[PDB]
Amino acid sequence: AGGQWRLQQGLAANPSGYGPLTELPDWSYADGRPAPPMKG
Amino acid sequence: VKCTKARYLKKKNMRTLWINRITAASQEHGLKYPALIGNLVKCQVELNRKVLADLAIYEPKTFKSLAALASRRRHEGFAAALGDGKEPEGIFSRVVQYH
Amino acid sequence: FREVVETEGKTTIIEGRITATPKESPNPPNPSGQCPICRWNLKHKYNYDDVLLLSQFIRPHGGMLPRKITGLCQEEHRKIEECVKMAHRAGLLPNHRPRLPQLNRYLTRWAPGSVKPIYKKGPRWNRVRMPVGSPLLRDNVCYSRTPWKLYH
Amino acid sequence: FKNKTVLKKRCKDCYLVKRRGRWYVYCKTHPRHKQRQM
Amino acid sequence: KKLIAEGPGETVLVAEEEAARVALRKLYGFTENRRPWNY
Amino acid sequence: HPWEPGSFRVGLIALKLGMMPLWTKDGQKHVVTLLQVQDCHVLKYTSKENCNGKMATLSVGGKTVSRFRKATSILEFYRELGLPPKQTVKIFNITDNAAIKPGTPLYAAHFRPGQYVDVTAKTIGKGFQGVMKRWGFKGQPATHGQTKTHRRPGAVATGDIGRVWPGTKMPGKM
Amino acid sequence: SSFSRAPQQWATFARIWYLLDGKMQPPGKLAAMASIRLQGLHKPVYHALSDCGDHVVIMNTRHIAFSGNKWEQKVYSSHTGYPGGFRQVTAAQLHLRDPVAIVKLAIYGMLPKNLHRRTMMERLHLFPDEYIPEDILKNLVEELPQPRKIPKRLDEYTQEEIDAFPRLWTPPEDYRL
Amino acid sequence: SYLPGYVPKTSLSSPPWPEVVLPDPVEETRHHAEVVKKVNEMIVTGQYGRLFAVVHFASRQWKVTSEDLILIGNELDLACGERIRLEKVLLVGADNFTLLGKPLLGKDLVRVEATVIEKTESWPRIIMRFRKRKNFKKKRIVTTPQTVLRINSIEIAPCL
Amino acid sequence: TYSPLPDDYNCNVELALTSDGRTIVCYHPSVDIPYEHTKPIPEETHDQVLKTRLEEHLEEGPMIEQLSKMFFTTKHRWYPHGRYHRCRKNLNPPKDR
Ligand SMILES: [Mg+2]
Ligand SMILES: [Mg+2]
Ligand SMILES: [Mg+2]
Ligand SMILES: [Zn+2]
Repeated sequence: AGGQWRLQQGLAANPSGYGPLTELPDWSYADGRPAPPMKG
Repeated sequence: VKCTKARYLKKKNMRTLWINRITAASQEHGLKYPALIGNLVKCQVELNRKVLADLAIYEPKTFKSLAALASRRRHEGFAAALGDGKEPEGIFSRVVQYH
Repeated sequence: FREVVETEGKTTIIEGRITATPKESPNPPNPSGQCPICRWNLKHKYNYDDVLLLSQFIRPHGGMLPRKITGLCQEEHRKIEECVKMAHRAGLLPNHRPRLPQLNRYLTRWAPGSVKPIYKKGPRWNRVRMPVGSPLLRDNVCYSRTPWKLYH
Repeated sequence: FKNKTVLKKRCKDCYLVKRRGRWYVYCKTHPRHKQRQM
Repeated sequence: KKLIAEGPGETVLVAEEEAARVALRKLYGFTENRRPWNY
Repeated sequence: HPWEPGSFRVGLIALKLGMMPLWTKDGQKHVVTLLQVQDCHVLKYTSKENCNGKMATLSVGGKTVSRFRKATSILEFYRELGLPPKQTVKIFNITDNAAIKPGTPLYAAHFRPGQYVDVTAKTIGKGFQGVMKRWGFKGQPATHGQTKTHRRPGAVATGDIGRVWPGTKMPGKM
Repeated sequence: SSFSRAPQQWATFARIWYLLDGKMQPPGKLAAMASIRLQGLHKPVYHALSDCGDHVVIMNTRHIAFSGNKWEQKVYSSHTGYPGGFRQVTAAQLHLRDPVAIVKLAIYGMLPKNLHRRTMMERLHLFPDEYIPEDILKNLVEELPQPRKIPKRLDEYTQEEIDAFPRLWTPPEDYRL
Repeated sequence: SYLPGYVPKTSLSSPPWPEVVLPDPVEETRHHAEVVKKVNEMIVTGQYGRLFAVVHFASRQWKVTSEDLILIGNELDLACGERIRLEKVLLVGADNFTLLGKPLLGKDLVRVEATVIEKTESWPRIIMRFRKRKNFKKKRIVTTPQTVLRINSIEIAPCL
Repeated sequence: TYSPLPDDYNCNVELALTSDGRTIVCYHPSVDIPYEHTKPIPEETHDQVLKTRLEEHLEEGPMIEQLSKMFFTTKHRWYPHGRYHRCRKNLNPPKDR
């Protein structure tokens, strides 16, 4: 849904493609340490 | 083979009953599923159908708030259809630019 | 308008008398319009239910008025005559029941008695679908996205 | 009486009308001119 | 002219006793929507 | 109340004794059945509202029989009514104006000559019988090599149908 | 929430008695809404296995209207089962013989073809007239609105509406009418 | 007297839906400010109770609270008993209010903490492929790894 | 004054935005059920009448159709099943929460 809208706005048609919804890290240590990158 | 082939059917059936629950909840709040999802996407909320259904079930107040948001976005879209430019864009129709 | 009466022992008197002639409103919204629909912006924005203007183009018995006197387009005249047939068939005009010595119904193009029943409906690709409304009102503005479905 | 797809007025007295869902042609002077629409 | 609790029930007696239970929970602070336990 | 147009009258039950002849003024013969009426009491009345039918209904009994070979509820009904048992209890549709009190005997004088009537009753039990004498089929001939096929029904239905139409005439209890 | 387990489950999976008036409304639309509510799509806890249906009541089924000449050309057809038992009847004759059967068959077609169809159809209730038995007009909850609007008659249009609506043209005086 | 575009009242002379008008943007900004102010003040006072939050994790969304379990169909490379902070959250909701992002919320506003409880191989799933009258029959067994977490606590920041 | 939805049946809802406009907030206090939209609630000579003991038992068809009409369902589900299904039924099923 909304793929063409996202395209004309400048975002990925599928939000899983790129952007902060997928590129950010999905887990880090509670002490504030950065987790290693995901293979994806 | 049926155990294998039933997996994607499970996927589809659950998606269908999620969307049906959501359509019902919206229609009893006064909205329709297509406009609801379009408005939410335009307002930048990526809530998939399963959590939308769980929200509509367990916390109807929050689902009602989401429906209100979607309706206001519909009305902003109608004002924009009247005048695309030459006007102040909708407050919720505004988007965030990332880089 | 004029009212005629034919009335005495062995003698009879026929007489026609003028009557009160109503008039239109003094502010036509759209000048340079030869038909009333164009003078008032009513070309594609009327139906059977909005009978207020239909009551203007009918006789007390329920008869249609002539184009030569009413001053309408041919297309609009046939539009309103079909629409008035629809209204009568729905029964919205009880006072105009013509002259003398059961079922609810609406949106009926043709007459009820004339139509024969379809004892068989064909397959999907050549089905005998049921008519509704008329192609005449097809041009009417449709606020909905889907168009008017005239044949069920 | 006879049924024709296309109708034709044989004489001026023949008059064509639309009755009970179909086109008819009636002539009282020449009844044999009566003509149904198929 | 002010509500404290409502209760569903098969019968009116069950409904009113359940409403009493709800009000008691609300007053004692053991509502299901209470602050979780801090560790 | 007196008779009115369209009204009806309660029927009754009788016992068939047999047949005998009758002769007319013209010398013509007419066979005629005798119908005997022993007790023929009324049993029950209903309202057309209670019944929810097109017309009110009464109940009439037939023959008095042993009070021993019945059910306890039926015997209670017959006692609280006051009359003995009746092996048959039939129903008669009737207008409301013709309401009759229970416990009233129905004698044969309800009818008169020069009158027409209808009669319903159970048929003679022939049991499980053949298609021919049940329905009236011709059957099959006897000679010309008919191999154990004389009184059979023959065919039943077509081949494409692959089944048998309900309501078909075959042997059964007659 | 702060509710008890069994009472909460009961209140969630409870049934409801809805009412709708079919006077001058289309059987198709009213039966469609009734059917969705019978199988229970309207509630967000819908599942086929969970019998979460609701009881429905239609009112004034006799006073329904079709769109078009359907009263004449629509044919309800049924085979009794015997040879020549193929019967066809217009909606008009079928309404005269049984004013409820139209809406009944409509919902029977709208509904899914599961064994729950009969259960839902007996949940549903129908009455051709403005009259209802005591218990089944007592144990109601809500009357949902109608699908379509009723166009008004000239005897119904008040005078102020008429004189506000402008007259369109001036007739010549010399006309019999 | 009548505007040219004027039209009498009929069935479809105007749309079927009711006419609507949006409020003034200045008054609306004032309203936004008032609502945000009161919400921040109330959550600082500590009126709320439980907190349910949505989280994007393992390529999919979940609704979670504190003291609740969650399963994921992959291996994280985390020793059991260890704690982690979940970053992505679509919204957070309490009994009287909710906060949802565009798309997601800020890092400083929330802090979702989850502990690892269990690492397992999934129960044996079977993959059989069969085609008809071509002796095409094949099977395989898979035991996907799966990790169990428990959401231990959620707290929000007054920052807003 | 402009409202998106009628705030009279579940909760009085309002939306709002941060100053930067990156997060939305909703304030949705539930509704208080008015008092006005409510309803109010509802052998002598001798003993042993308190027994009030009446025993009626029907046979299969009548009782099943009676209780089916009373629960608004069909007669089919009421008929018993066979030992096959009775023993295949799991007796101690899992339960959650
Ligand atoms: Mg022979
Ligand atoms: Mg041989
Ligand atoms: Mg032989
Ligand atoms: Zn001729």
